[PDB]
Amino acid sequence: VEVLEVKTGVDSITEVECFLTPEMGDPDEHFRGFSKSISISDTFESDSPNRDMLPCYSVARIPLPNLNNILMWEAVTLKTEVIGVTSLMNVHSNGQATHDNGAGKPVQGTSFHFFSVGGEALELQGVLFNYRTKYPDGTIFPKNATVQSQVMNTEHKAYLDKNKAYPVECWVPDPTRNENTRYFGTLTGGENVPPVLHITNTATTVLLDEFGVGPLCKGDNLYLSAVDVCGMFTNRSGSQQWRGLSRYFKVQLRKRRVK
Amino acid sequence: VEVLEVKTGVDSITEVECFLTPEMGDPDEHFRGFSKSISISDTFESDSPNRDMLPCYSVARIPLPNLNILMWEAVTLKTEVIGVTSLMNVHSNGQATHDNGAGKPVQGTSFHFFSVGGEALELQGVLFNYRTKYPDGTIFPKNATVQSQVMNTEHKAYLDKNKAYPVECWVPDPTRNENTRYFGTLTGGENVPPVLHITNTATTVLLDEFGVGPLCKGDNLYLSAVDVCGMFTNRSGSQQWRGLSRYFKVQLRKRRVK
Amino acid sequence: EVLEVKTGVDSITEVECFLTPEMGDPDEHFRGFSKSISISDTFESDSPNRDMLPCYSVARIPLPNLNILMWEAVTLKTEVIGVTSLMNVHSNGQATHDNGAGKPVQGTSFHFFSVGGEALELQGVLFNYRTKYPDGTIFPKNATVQSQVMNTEHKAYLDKNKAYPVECWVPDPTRNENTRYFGTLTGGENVPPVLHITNTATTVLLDEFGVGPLCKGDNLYLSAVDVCGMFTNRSGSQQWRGLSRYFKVQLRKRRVK
Amino acid sequence: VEVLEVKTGVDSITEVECFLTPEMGDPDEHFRGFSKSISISDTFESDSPNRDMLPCYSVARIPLPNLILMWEAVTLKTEVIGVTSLMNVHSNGQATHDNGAGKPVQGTSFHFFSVGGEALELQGVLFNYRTKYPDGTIFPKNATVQSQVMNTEHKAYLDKNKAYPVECWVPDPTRNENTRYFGTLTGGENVPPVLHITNTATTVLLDEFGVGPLCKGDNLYLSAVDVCGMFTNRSGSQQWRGLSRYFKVQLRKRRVK
Amino acid sequence: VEVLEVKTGVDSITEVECFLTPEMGDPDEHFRGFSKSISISDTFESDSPNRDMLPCYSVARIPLPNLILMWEAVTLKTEVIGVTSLMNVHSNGQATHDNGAGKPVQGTSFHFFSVGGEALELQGVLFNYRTKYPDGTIFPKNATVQSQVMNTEHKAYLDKNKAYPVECWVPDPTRNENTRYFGTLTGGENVPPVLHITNTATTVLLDEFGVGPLCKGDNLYLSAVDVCGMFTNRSGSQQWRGLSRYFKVQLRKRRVK
Repeated sequence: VEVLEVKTGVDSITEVECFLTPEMGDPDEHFRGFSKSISISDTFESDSPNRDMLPCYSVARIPLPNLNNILMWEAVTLKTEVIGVTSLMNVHSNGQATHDNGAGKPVQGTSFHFFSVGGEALELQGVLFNYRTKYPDGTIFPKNATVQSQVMNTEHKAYLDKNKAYPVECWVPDPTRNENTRYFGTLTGGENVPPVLHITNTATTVLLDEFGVGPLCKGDNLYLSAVDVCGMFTNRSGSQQWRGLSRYFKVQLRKRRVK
Repeated sequence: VEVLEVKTGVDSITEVECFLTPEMGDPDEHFRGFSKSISISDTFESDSPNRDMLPCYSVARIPLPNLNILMWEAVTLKTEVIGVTSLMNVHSNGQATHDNGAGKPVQGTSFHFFSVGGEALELQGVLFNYRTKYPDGTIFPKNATVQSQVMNTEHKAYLDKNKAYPVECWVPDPTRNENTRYFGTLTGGENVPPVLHITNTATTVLLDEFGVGPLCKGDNLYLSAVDVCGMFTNRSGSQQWRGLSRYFKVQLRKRRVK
Repeated sequence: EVLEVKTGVDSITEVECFLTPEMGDPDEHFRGFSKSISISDTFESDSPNRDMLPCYSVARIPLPNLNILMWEAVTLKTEVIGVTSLMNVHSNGQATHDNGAGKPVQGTSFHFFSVGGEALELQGVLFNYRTKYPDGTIFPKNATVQSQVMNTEHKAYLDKNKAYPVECWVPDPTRNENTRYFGTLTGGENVPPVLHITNTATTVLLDEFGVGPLCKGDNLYLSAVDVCGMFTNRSGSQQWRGLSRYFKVQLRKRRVK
Repeated sequence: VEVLEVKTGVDSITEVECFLTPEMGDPDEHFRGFSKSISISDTFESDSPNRDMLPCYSVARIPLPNLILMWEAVTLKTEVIGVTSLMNVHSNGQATHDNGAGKPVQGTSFHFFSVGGEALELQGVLFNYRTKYPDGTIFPKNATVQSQVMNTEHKAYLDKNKAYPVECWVPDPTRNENTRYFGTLTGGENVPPVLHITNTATTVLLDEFGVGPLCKGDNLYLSAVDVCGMFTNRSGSQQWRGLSRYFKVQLRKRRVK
Repeated sequence: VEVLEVKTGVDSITEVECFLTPEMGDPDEHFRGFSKSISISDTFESDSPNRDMLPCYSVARIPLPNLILMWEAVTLKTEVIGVTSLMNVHSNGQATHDNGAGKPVQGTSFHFFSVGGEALELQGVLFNYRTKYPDGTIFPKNATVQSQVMNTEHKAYLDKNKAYPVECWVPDPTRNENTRYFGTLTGGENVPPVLHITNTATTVLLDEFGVGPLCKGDNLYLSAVDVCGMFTNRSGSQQWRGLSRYFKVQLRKRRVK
């Protein structure tokens, strides 16, 4: 694809606005946004997490107005934020008291906040904490794992092309690919790390590369992907569940001619 | 409305200055700025917080000079938390940090938030637990379902009343608020330290990317805030939210519109 | 009405000084420290002694007499003096663990400074409106429950040393048009002091119109608080510890009408 | 060398893209990316770490297209690969508390990378000069008590994998004119990993004269360490855990005399 | 001095490169880089630290090429040497918990460096004015309770090694016109070392008038402190641990009258 001029005129711009809901495991009918309580295997080789205990990447494929000269929608800017940050102030709902007579412990600990915008599915590379982990039916996970999968095994390539499927802990954006995607993520690990969640409607991320070209939407589809694992909630027994929140996306696109 | 030129001349600018007081729950006649002590439900299903245990959003609607088309446009903001040093009172019925030590200071989960707009802040509801029974006297997401724990688009509201909209149920709606600028930070965790900066030298510009600030419908400016600074721990170990007031200074100019 | 700056040889001057901390100074050996902190039994009975309450520091500095011209404060260099003294972990401290070094100064801090052409203006806010503030301090009078959040009756000028308790008063953001102030409260029992020193950092005091504080009566007002945290002695008792603050201010002559 | 002009044209640029795997010790066939559990010596004189307990620097020598012209390294994109793997808190980890999840990888980390036109030059510094380093490693020789602060005899080249222990060696600041290096040690038992990923960030490798590393013999040297912290198993024993690092380097042809 | 033009020509610039070793106390022949174990007095009045328990400021006077012209210091590159040595958590440390690795160096740190055309000027500030400083050290004399906040009698030059204890001296902000200094005290028993290394970072030493330190008698003065934290041994006892600092300074010839 040789990239040519941007179209102008009223017809030449469009906006996508939506929310991606978290997929933390959803153990039952009352626990949307939460994982199952975390259990710990007694050996590496017996690590067999249930599906409902594994957060997954979220993805939405958004159809854009049909275009076909070959024109493609080009993603130019992003506004994004985590929705519902203040819900983490509920420290009165079956939580483990911080001390005698104290309030409930807030959600805290290991977090992963991630978003991407691309003109095609996010491309993934698998990396495993423990190559002998047995991933459950209904998830899509690195196959033919070997001990090298604990550091780098280039066989583990995938596309984030399905919801509730790709577990967060197995997969990262592939930096050898993703030419047509812009991705951003932070892992903050550690049992006691505080969530620090900023909101504002005044911040924009520009999606143009160094040559002034943003993601180009193949087949007139925009791909949005997210993970917002905020930490763990600790119930009165001490059991811990991951808690996630939804992410808002607003993307501005323009028409671009290509050869 | 088409946005045309800014009016100039001495008559063409005005300033609003005020303080919004915090609404932390105010459990009795002596506890302004504090919530009731926090209690924990025995199960998720039985979460039923009392009103006086729930911090709410603060809002003030400020009448501007009558323009009876011109609209007042909010251009700049200075803001800070007022009374930050009060949190140095570590001698007032606090739980000692250790034997013979001073009282524990206010610390833990905080939410610091402010907005300036030409109409009421628009809110979206998100619930930690959709089975929480919110108390009479509050305005809370209705017809809550399990989807309310992540996103239920039925939960829309306007921040149009004080002591009413609990902080934990509501956030600014990012799908709306075109005529408001909002900023907030949640810092979660029971041992988080307050970090509170004050200065009269810092200004926030409210203009969007097109150079246009919030336009004040009906000559009213809307200021909203939350400043939950953390929790105070009493000698018994019981904990209450503590909030502080927020100062706002907004400069406005007259803008012609069609 | 602010007009042009005067230029020429004698059109500039500088002020340099240090402000010592006023942490309560419980006896002849404890300058820079408060008394050990005691905790009241109830809210209603909170009654801190004077020597347990850090206060704001202030110095009024006379400038070369211009007797209209006024001295205009343009730049500030400032820093906390004696930061390395906090490495004394061997002087009657509480050991951090068995056989360990003494606990360093840490926990709640307030670092504040201002430069103005008149006294810093203060607004009172009380943690607990029923606190009985001690004789010898200047504190919010006629306190009500509203004083816990905002009572606009509580206005004062920082016009006296060893007098205005830090915990009762803050700069009044509705006033202070002729002062530039800066402060950070870092709360929490275990926060680490982070104290930077350098002679290479300058703060410009000019407002958005290019005008700095104008010194009424040819006096410059400098104010400070540097409560660095608490020192924990062997017994567990805790005292606030403060340090002095250096100020260097450059001023120029400005004509006004 | 006198550095002259950059060549232009489609033929004048090339790219290198690769990953460097971590070398943490790899104690057996199941533990690639981990060290052996850490044991503590009973005295300074008995410090005798086994080879599989010692993380080492990673290095790749990347041959470039044969070319006086030299390849000049201009830009770098880099990131840690597999950051989300640290969310496995269900695999034989010590619980945070009764009934809790497993502890994540945390504690002391070192994240380091360099790009150069020749091997990274190293200076040896020892925590304890009486440490006996194991066979199969390359370590400072003829160590003396001065090796604990600076012994200029301890000079080496990062010229072999799985060989140079992280704890014994640092980039030599007195050399390395033809390399750009970047590192952060974050020490402490409980420090959290903070790992950022993005494909939108570039580091420029040019010095203040506009010249990047020049690749002698048409070789590019990439080096890394990414000790992320320690994993604690159910027994309490701790192992270093490392992750791979991605490098993408753009190079241009430069004439030199 | 009136400062006139900079000389040009290849002969007009010179470079100084060196390292300053830390002086942490060096309690015996195996503990270079460490202090003596830290002990704690029973009272403020009985604080009497051993010489070998007191870290001191490091200084080097560097003769420059003989030169009215003066060498002007223009830029500095600096970094702490040996940061990875703190990854030795296997040498007689105290285990973080049962079966765990040794605690890393952590706790109170002071990182400081200065470049000047004359000795660094010091001001004394004492945590406890009754501290008895040991023979062999140069300390604030005639101390009074005011010495705990500011006593202007305590002036000195950093003109000798292994002499000026860190805890009782700071740079004098009222002087040091011909020096640039930078430092950070990070206090608290659990603070994590955060130590960055790179050969790509330069500090410019020029003041607001474009004038760097001017080297009187063709001598450049470099000063440093890098107390990284404390090492905790098996018994729980703690020693300060320091590291060396690299300096590279570029200078140019400046004419003066």
